[PDB]
Amino acid sequence: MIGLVGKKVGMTRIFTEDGVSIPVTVIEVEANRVTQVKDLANDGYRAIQVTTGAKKANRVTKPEAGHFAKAGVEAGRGLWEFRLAEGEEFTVGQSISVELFADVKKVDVTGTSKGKGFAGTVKRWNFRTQDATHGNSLSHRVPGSIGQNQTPGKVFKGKKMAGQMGNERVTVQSLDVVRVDAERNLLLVKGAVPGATGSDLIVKPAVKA
Amino acid sequence: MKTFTAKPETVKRDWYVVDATGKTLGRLATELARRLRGKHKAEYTPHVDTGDYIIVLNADKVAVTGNKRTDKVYYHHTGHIGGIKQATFEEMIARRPERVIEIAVKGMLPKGPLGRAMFRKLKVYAGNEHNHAAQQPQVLDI
Amino acid sequence: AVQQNKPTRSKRGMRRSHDALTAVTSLSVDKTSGEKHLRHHITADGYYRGRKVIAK
RNA sequence: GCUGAAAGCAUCUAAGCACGAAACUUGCCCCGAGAUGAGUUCUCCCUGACCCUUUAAGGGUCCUGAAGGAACGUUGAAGAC
RNA sequence: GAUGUCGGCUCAUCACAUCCUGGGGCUGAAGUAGGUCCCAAGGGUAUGGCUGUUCGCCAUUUAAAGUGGUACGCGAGCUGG
RNA sequence: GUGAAGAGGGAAACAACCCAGACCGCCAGCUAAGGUCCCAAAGUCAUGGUUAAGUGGGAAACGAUGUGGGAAGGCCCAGAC
RNA sequence: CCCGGCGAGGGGAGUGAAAAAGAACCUGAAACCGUGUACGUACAAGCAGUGGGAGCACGCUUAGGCGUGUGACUGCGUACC
Repeated sequence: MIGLVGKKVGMTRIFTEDGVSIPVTVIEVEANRVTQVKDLANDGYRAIQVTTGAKKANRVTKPEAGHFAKAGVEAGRGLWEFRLAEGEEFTVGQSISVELFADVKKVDVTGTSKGKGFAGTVKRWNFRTQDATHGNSLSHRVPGSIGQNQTPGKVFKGKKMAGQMGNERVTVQSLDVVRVDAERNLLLVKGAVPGATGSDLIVKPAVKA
Repeated sequence: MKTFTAKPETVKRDWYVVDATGKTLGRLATELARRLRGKHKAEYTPHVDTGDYIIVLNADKVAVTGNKRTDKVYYHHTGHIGGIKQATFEEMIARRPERVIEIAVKGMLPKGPLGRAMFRKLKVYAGNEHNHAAQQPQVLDI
Repeated sequence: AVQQNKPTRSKRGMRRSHDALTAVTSLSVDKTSGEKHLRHHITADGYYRGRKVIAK
């Protein structure tokens, strides 16, 4: 079905009476307000635009204010879309809570991974380090050869080289749902999820199933 | 007496609609390229686009002789070392039929900035309906 | 390591298309002394937001 | 393999029909409208007055300066810049 | 009026005459396990002792430790036995 | 014989092959090799056949009720296959 | 006389036939580096030209449809020794 937008509160653990420690990620899922409904007739595809959280009035631009005003909902900190599975109906202004995850047992968590900045091949691509001794000359962490001789006479596209690492969209699949606290607007999922504390997260039912 | 040369600012272009159902691919393509380049006009100029706008309908119903419906292979390279990807005529028609006629015509047009300009005047639709009624296209039997 | 051909004056100019300097968009005017100054910086006379912070 | 003639039979094939693999196209993840074929949807802003002339996607003066953006400042689990 | 030539290291990429995994026909195919041929290149495809060695022998692993092309790939990347 | 010391046209590109030997000018005509569906100048020319393999547009011993043409022969309404 | 650090270097004034003869001084070429104007240029691939050629600007012209600059697009075209 549709997903929800939450915030990565942090990581903790849950102790079970059987004596098992479950590493969990605390996700705060406040009510998601539907800001726009898209259909085949007007948009060519079925989806719902939702918002969550709150934004300062002075920081909300007039174009953004009008979009929220049309749906009659308070301005949030962003907008996200979820496709409808041919059997879901929603109306603008509807509030979607974390209660819909009560019977999923597995979710897909998407977020922006931590940014490592400019990373070398050893860190970025797990390249093997060359000898630290035995005559090595300024080539301890250098990539080494990056191609073949005249025959190709070039470097192929997709060659693994140093560059930006992290700070990109990442999805972790098939994470168990440990607890669904509707009153506290909390969702506990076993394992770690991409991104740092306070980063936006998108939670959807597991697609692999 | 200098030979007459067409001028792009005073060249007349007409609109035509062509039905591709049951038409041989290559034989249909040659006529489209011929008219797209303006070779049928007495004022044809090699360096000026004197062709006509042509709308092609029912592109998914084009016909090919022999076993070309399953043996003709379209090759293209993505640019990566993996690279070569191929699709047969049947798959192209099922996946996106318009490219079949577009690819065929593109190969018969001249290569260069002017050739690309000529290709812009070709409109291909998979179905039997087009949204160019405002241009008053004229039926062209070819 | 070194060039095989001499780059043209055109190539040199295109590389310098990003070397142009950016002038200050505008200067702030002090409340009291009415002196032009860089925003968030004290004036040459020692004023800042009409306070006379430090002159000596 | 089924049915089935050419070839009274036989025959998986010529018409027709059903199976069949980590290959192929999808399904999963990421990028993606410079996709110059530059797409779609929602929302927001601007509703002056004259002059010149080779009189048109023309030029200029006065008034006006919106939505928004940028700049600057405090900075970030963002970052070589 | 120079195109650095073995091996190792790092990083590879393609071919299929396929080493493993996948699908099949025949078998002097009971089963298990094999033999041979056909299809298949998606992914995967040892660490050490000796020697500069590639190789090879040996020890012990693995589903398998494939065969080749790429200036016998790769010294304006390293090494210099 | 050509290149060397030879341009022009053709063979996609291709000194030596094919056509043909450039004194200069022309926005005139006829031809050679080679060509006439489009890129690209000229036949989607006419008549009678062949091919179904994209053969044409890469190749052998050898294998095969592919298919066209030709001259004979065996057995057959005493009933053949 | 003026700007400037009682600078450097300039702008006036004055001398001279001439100061664009000012001592970095007769004449003042080319490479090379700038400012201004016209035109072209951000979907287009290669010895950068050549043949064709629109548009724009400008000078003509007893409209005379020409000259000059630029060169969208297009055929051909791999420097010299």
